[PDB]
Amino acid sequence: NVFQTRAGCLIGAEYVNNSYECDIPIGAGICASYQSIIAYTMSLGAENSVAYSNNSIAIPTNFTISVTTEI
Amino acid sequence: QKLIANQFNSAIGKIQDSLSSTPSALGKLQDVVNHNAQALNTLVKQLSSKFGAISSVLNDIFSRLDPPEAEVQIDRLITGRLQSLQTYVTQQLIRAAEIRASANLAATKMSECVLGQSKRVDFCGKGYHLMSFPQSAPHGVVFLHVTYVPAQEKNFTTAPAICHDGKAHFPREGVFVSNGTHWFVTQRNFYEPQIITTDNTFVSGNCDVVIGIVNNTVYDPLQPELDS
Amino acid sequence: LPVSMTKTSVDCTMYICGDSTECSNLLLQYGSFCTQLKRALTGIAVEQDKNTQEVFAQVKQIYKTPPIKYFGGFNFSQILPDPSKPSKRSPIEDLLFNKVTAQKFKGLTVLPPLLTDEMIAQYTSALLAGTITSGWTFGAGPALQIPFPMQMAYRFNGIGVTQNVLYENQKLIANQFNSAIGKIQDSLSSTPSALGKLQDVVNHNAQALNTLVKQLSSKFGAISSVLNDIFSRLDPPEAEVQIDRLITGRLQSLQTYVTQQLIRAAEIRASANLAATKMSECVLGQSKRVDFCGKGYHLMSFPQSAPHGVVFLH
Ligand SMILES: *[C@@H]1O[C@H](CO)[C@@H](O[C@@H]2O[C@H](CO)[C@@H](O)[C@H](O)[C@H]2NC(C)=O)[C@H](O)[C@H]1NC(C)=O
Ligand SMILES: *[C@@H]1O[C@H](CO)[C@@H](O[C@@H]2O[C@H](CO)[C@@H](O)[C@H](O)[C@H]2NC(C)=O)[C@H](O)[C@H]1NC(C)=O
Ligand SMILES: *[C@@H]1O[C@H](CO)[C@@H](O[C@@H]2O[C@H](CO)[C@@H](O)[C@H](O)[C@H]2NC(C)=O)[C@H](O)[C@H]1NC(C)=O
Ligand SMILES: *[C@@H]1O[C@H](CO)[C@@H](O[C@@H]2O[C@H](CO)[C@@H](O)[C@H](O)[C@H]2NC(C)=O)[C@H](O)[C@H]1NC(C)=O
Ligand SMILES: *[C@@H]1O[C@H](CO)[C@@H](O)[C@H](O)[C@H]1NC(C)=O
Repeated sequence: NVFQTRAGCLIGAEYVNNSYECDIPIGAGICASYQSIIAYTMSLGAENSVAYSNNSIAIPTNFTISVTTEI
Repeated sequence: QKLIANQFNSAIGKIQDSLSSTPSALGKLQDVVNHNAQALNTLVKQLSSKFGAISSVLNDIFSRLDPPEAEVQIDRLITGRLQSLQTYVTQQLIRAAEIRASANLAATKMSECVLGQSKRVDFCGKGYHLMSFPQSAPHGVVFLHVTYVPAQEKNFTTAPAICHDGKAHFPREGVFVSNGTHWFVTQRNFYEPQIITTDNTFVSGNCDVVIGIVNNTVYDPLQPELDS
Repeated sequence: LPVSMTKTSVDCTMYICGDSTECSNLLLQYGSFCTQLKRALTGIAVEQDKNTQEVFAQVKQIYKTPPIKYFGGFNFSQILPDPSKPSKRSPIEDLLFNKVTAQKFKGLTVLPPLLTDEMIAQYTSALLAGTITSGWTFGAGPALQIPFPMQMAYRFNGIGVTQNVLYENQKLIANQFNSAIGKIQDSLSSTPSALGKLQDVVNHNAQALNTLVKQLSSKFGAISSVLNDIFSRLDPPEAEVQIDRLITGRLQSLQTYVTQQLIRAAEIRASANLAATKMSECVLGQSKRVDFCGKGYHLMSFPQSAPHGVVFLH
């Protein structure tokens, strides 16, 4: 239950090979979350590959009216 | 129109629900009050510090000692409390500067996104901006941005220009697409295929300079009229 | 454009006192300054990470470039990531890192940033792939692929020039763009003052810290600058007066440092807001504002990471 990070030494949490969104920022790309208490490397986002080619295009066929809030 | 109105009503209902349900949405306004209250409380707490003297009570120092060293003790107390007040004033000045910058940004947003339509990306909401509405809030303003978002995309095969009778045709306002057999010209942000004619296309040079040009015919509207 | 400054931290009693212990006992009666300093420095440290997140984390998808890097004669090898190097960085990014550059822990420390350099590089690569393979549509909804010459035709139509101008002169424009990229690389390599701002930020922080650690060696009007010598020399009734003067002087210096740090953090936050606006408007779309995204009629732009900052290629 002892982990060594660039920030320092962590006691009480176990490292997990999985990745999730950062909840409690620890540092050097390491975050902590509760589910026992686990520590992991935060995930940047969902990976996506676009189908680019020399002569192909994509055109929308529908729309959505969205409302957002800004404080 | 009817579908747009229904979507707008559903969106505003969802906004009301989200505001009613999420407690952390209004953290920005809460933080100003929280910072000010804690700063003022810390200023109050500073009053009960000895600042290196024997006692933290002024009149106690007056009564329990003669003027000679009581003067030194009071000098120390006054210097400490004046320094604390100066620190608080500096903190208030910095916070006021930051708040003024935020207020200028809010004024610009009100003048641009509300009183008109802005073409700046992401300045007035995520997506293509349509309009916005202002609302008041304790020491703040809340903007509701109504915006347009494309969806349900479809793949197509495209060509830059059309070679016809040794002439190169380019779209005037749209783009050339094809489902696999026939070719159409459609607007950029919405699928609306149309028969390619000489009114929505313009001619420039021959078809031996552009790369990727394809072969197809271009219908002429005046040809049937002259035929009869 | 600089984005974030170095996250710093201080230990109150270690600096204000020395290795002695009853010095801390005297310190306990001077007030609760340590809470103020810890709170302010924690606020600055979290503001740095907030600035970085605002500047870079603008897309929720990590796009990837197609394996075949052919875009109708356009050459993007100079900005795209290089798999050969272990760090997975563009040559321009490597040059930027190489062009930008003791350990006396007397209470002073340096908290590492939350986002490592690799994650920032990955964000930049995702942004480059999105703006290359899908134009600007990825910044306002789902990503829609478009051939690159067609996208350049749309941009020329946006700047008020017909599409045939591009479509008749594709090779010449591609050659000009490649030559311009090469000249940019050479100019960045051969100019010492090109990267002045980030180096100035680093120098400011380091010099302020060194000045703080140097001010500890002043007597401040006391008989000696060594607290343990004073305690081992005088009767505590007047050693108290001596050490009171010393503690007040050191506290005043530390307060001055905190104020300077706050002002610099505010300025850096303003610069980070400007950089975020530039990234939002010049990269994810085309802007008609004059001189905002380069001199002349703006066509496009590309982001690159740098130590505590960003570099835009317009
Ligand atoms: C465009 O999308 C909208 C919704 O995003 C579609 O409207 C829905 O259509 C389905 C099927 O007819 C209905 O069951 C829903 O009730 C509709 N939604 C609403 C809010 O009325 C619309 O049909 C789509 N347009 C096209 C041409 O596919
Ligand atoms: C591509 O679009 C064209 C134009 O709509 C299609 O041709 C017509 O399709 C309609 C709908 O099935 C038919 O009623 C017409 O008789 C077709 N006209 C001709 C001249 O064939 C064409 O089928 C579409 N191609 C594909 C693969 O969907
Ligand atoms: C489009 O049509 C033109 C003319 O119908 C084609 O040009 C001819 O191509 C053949 C085959 O290579 C040559 O033998 C002729 O000399 C060409 N004539 C002219 C006037 O250029 C052209 O190849 C067609 N393009 C496609 C893609 O089918
Ligand atoms: C794109 O540009 C790069 C350099 O800007 C080209 O890479 C050069 O390739 C030649 C021949 O293969 C080498 O002699 C050079 O040393 C390379 N330069 C560098 C910096 O490595 C590349 O060939 C160009 N074309 C493509 C398709 O990538
Ligand atoms: C078609 O795409 C391939 C790679 O996807 C490319 O090598 C080729 O040049 C393209 N065709 C044309 C005419 O550009």
